[PDB]
Amino acid sequence: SGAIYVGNYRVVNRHLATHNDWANLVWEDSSRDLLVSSTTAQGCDTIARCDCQTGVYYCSSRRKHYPVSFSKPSLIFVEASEYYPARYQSHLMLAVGHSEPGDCGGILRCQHGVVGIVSTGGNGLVGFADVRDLLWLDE
Ligand SMILES: NC(=O)[C@H]1CCCN(C(=O)[C@@H]2CCSc3ccccc32)C1
Ligand SMILES: [Zn+2]
Repeated sequence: SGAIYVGNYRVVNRHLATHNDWANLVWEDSSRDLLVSSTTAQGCDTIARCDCQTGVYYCSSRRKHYPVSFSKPSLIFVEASEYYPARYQSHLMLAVGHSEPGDCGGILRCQHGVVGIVSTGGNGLVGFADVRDLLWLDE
């Protein structure tokens, strides 16, 4: 679990969105596993606007942060789960690292701010849904 709070927005994994996220929906994309809802309170997270390929992510199943090198956002084939059929997930970045069910929503950050959130795992890999292209989060 986990979300990004920026301005009057909350960014969560679409498969973990609550009834309240859907009732205050701003934007959602099943192909990215992202959903953004509006909030009454002001958020203070900073979103990176960069092309970093190194950063640090939070892994809740280890209560630890890990440094990682990650691939550029791309279309990656993801196996069927209870939330989605087998499909290509877009804007996904992979790194070698630990991630298991319950780790989605962990923030990946570089020196410029928030890069994305954990969205996939297994096999000694961890996948992050990129949010750096969502320039509207800052306006
Ligand atoms: N973005 C998606 O399509 C997600 C939806 C939830 C299920 N997905 C996983 O990757 C899960 C949880 C993250 S960790 C993990 C480790 C081993 C096997 C599977 C998983 C795919
Ligand atoms: Zn950066």
